[PDB]
Amino acid sequence: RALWLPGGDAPAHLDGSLPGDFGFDPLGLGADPERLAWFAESERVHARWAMLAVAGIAVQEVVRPDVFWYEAALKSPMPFGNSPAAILGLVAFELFAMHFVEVRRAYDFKNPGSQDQDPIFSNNKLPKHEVGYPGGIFAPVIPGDLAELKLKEIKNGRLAMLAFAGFVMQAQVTGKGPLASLGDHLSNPIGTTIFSKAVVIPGQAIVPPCMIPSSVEYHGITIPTPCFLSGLWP
Amino acid sequence: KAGNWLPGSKTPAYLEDLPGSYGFDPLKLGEDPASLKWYVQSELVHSRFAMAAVAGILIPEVLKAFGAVNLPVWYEAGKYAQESSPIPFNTLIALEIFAFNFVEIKRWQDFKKPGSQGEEGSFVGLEGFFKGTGENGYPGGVFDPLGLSKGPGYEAMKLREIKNGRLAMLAFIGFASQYLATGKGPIENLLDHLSNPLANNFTTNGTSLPAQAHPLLSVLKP
Amino acid sequence: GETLIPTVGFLYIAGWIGTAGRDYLIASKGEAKPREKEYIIDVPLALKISAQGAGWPFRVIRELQKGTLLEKDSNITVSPR
Amino acid sequence: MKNFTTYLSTAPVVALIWFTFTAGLLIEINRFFPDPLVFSF
Amino acid sequence: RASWLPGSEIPSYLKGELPGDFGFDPLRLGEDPAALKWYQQAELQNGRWAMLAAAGILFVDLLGHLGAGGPAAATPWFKASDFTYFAPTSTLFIVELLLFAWVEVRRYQDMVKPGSTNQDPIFSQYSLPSGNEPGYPGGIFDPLGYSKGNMAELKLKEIKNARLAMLAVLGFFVQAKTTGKTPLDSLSSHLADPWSNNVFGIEHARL
Amino acid sequence: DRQVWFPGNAPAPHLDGSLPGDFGFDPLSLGSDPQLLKWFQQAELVHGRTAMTAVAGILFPAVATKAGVVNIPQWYDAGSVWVQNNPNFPFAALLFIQIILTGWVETKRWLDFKNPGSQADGSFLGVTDDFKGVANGYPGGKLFDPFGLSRGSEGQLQKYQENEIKNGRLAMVAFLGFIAQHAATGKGPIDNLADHLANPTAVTFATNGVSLPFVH
Ligand code: CHL
Ligand SMILES: CC1=C[C@H](O)CC(C)(C)[C@H]1/C=C/C(C)=C/C=C/C(C)=C/C=C\C=C(C)\C=C/C=C(C)\C=C\C1=C(C)C[C@H](O)CC1(C)C
Repeated sequence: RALWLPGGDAPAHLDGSLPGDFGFDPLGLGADPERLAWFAESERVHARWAMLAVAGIAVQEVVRPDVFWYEAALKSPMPFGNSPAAILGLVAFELFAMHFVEVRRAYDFKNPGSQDQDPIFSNNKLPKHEVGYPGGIFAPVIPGDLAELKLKEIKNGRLAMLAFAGFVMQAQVTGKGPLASLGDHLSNPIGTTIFSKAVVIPGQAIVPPCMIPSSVEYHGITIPTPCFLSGLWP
Repeated sequence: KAGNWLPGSKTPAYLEDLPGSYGFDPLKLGEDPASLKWYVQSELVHSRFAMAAVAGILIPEVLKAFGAVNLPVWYEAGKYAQESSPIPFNTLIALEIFAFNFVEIKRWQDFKKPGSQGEEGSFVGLEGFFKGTGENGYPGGVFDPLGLSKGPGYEAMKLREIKNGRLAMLAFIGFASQYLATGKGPIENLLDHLSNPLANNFTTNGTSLPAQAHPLLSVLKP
Repeated sequence: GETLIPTVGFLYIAGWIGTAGRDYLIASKGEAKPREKEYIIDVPLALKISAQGAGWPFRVIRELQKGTLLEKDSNITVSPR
Repeated sequence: MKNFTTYLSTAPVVALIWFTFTAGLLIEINRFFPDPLVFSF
Repeated sequence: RASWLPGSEIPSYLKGELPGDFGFDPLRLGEDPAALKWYQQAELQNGRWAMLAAAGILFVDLLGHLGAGGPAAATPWFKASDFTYFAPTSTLFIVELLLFAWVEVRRYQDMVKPGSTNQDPIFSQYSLPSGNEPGYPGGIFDPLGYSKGNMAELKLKEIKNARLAMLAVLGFFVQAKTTGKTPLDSLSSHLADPWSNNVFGIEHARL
Repeated sequence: DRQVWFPGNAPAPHLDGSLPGDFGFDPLSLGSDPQLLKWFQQAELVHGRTAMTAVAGILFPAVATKAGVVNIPQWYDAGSVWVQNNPNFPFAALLFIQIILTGWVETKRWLDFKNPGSQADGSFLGVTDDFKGVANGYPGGKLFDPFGLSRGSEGQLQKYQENEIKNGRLAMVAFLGFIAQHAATGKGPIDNLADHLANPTAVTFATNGVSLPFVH
């Protein structure tokens, strides 16, 4: 099968049944089978959340170039309530909704087929499916076969996870959005890479400062905004 | 057995069927069966005395904290009661000595011979009050007027009495030591701990950790 | 605090030491080589018995009431009178 | 190691360890609490 | 089988025998059958008194708001003890304690021995119907023919409304302690701006 | 046989190579008793894991301090700095909290050593399988090994055991070096490394001042 390192050997606990199985497990994290199933569900949900986040960051940077996505919570709209404390109501609503939907997903994982019935309307029922791939009303149209689409989903999700890590780290080291950093790299390719402004030799070390402030004052809360392991930066 | 006080330890075999037993006897005080019976009775008597005492301290203190009543605090309640007492101090002591001599001799005689205080001629006609339940430390009769020892939950109430008793004993010793170390009431100590639990505890009362025994207290300070 | 409380403290510690020694001797009496434990100390057993000497007055008073604290006069050697 | 610990369990070695502990405890008590004559605090 | 958490394990002692059995016992509080029977009786008693309390608190609250009541309904439910009546506070507690002593001793005598207290003590011809549950009496307590027509369904409605009323009365008690407001004032403040006037924000402003 | 600490010398006869990191090193024969050997194996594992955590928590803050990003105090001064910067948290209260928490976890570990699998009875909040213990000094389970790196394969477990014991011994030697370098230079370990990297021919133990007390 396609291996992350061609010519190498896949570990024995990765047979190739899972979508996107390229034999990449050098640490042996998935050698326990129930841990492998749990980590497959975790990879799927991480991939989908990172896909949505990367698409949202790109769109809301294209739509609003004057708003930093790192600082987008400070300038977020407030369509509900006339008070600055209306964020706690939105937090409560989000916590209730995500608790419901994630408990539904988790109990589908532990008990397969248990959460297939609509709790309100007993006629509505999801058809029988696999764990982590609900289908039914969640997938009204499937443009193609399931296995190739699953491979496409996991590949795009891994790319989006790497892209979100890049978005975060570039926001810390540049203080600016993704496509602006891409334009700065396109303007000066030789002098904008991480290898350009960061050099560590045994003599001395040059570490770029992070432009994000260490804290912000959000209605008298003083939210800490630490640069992610900035002392270990090159 | 209700459980194990030290999970993984080998609990003594003579504490297997006792109510409120967690196998806790590292000093082997109850290894002798007669000692075990005597200490079961002693733990029950201590438990019930501490139970009533902690009630009579805490419930007036909680009602005072809520503002319902204004009663003197427990460490000074002897002073204000004796000034308004029609019976002075010495005769109160003598009456308590007489009454407790009588009732504790009756309890002791029942411990030595179970059911003996309920036989004919044990009292002057009123021995039916104290027929006994045939159990060490559980008298019954007048002492169980509602008759809930005959109910199904008798064994659960025995476990509830013993555990609340141990909690009450620790609570009264806590009240005494907290007064002797801080000089204030128990609810005052609780509110001081709730206001600043890092700085208001036994490590800062100046008594529980003596300065001579702990020289690092005065050194490792701001 | 000059004599009476020191008297109580000393009597408690002395009864502790005596009861620990008695318990160690009685435990070593039941072994196959009782004299061996008297000069090669069973240190874990001695530490366990030594910690159990805190509750000496209860066990000692019970043994006094039970009659097991004292050996009978018929079992103790005496010289001809 | 068993034979060495058996030698440490002999009566003079146990006596040395125990009396070192007791003498040290008395010395450090009299150092931390100098001149104790009465049970008064 | 209906349950509080679908797809989760149900305790073995809850098999739908009890009315309103949704398998909800995470603490395993009722394990012995006698304790479970006592807790069933306690749930029924607390729920019925909570239904009465919820009705009595909601009726005064709209009467005071709309003015349809008198000056008595104008006072809050937690300040209703400061109102002056024909009798002082000491005597009313005593007479209600005596009447409750009689009623609840009759009920407890039924609980210990079913069918023991089923006859009128002064009228030998007036007796409750046989086969009476400890928590479900008959006769004069059901003057209308309501125990035909799915007795099982009506027990479920009773226990559902009882649980809702218990939660509502606890909400009354807690909202009076924190906000210091009548229940309708709290409902109007939540309906004023719900995203800032709820348990969050208010308790963060309290601090 | 296997590789030994002194090539040409036979390994200690009570060390048969079953334990991780067995190089036959016991010149004082302290591990002759198998029960005492299990006790000393738990001692070495606890010491090594504590040393590994401590050396990481000394080195990474000191590396970050050397780069100028933060001003975390050196390891020999952090208790003083914390006490001076936390007047509302007394030293005795912090020590009491540490002592009761460590006493709880270490008494559980001790009682598992005395009787293996005895903490698996569900007495602590219903925890049954996670407190059973895989081997002596290797608890495992879903709590202590949540990624399941010990439940996958046997050879992977032995490789990770060798990694753990060798890094633990290295960290213990490193902490000894931390103590000796602070006592000789009065500076942090990353400060010592930076001074050595700046000019290694003159920044040596022979030039600190206390390793060679003479003038020279
Ligand atoms: C549980 C018993 C008990 C305890 C702990 C206290 C404790 C206290 N009383 Mg109090 N009292 C007690 C019982 C009684 N007192 C009083 C009458 C007073 C007065 C009038 C005053 C106090 C005050 C005080 C406080 C002053 C300190 C003190 O006097 O130490 C006493 C400590 C003791 C331990 C007392 C001894 C109690 C004893 C052990 C009870 C049992 C003895 C039996 C003979 C049992 C013997 C063994 C049996 C098996 C044969 C202190 C909080 C006063 C204070 O606030 O002013 C500074 C105050 O003015 N008490 C009476 C009335 C007879 C009691 C009845 O038992
Ligand atoms: C050996 C051992 C064994 C095991 O082990 C256990 C043990 C415990 C340890 C031990 C045992 C023992 C024996 C039994 C003892 C007993 C005895 C005798 C008979 C007594 C008498 C007889 C006794 C009597 C006469 C006595 C005494 C009396 C007198 C007056 C006193 C006085 C006083 C006191 C109070 C104290 C103070 O301070 C002072 C004075 C003033 C001085």
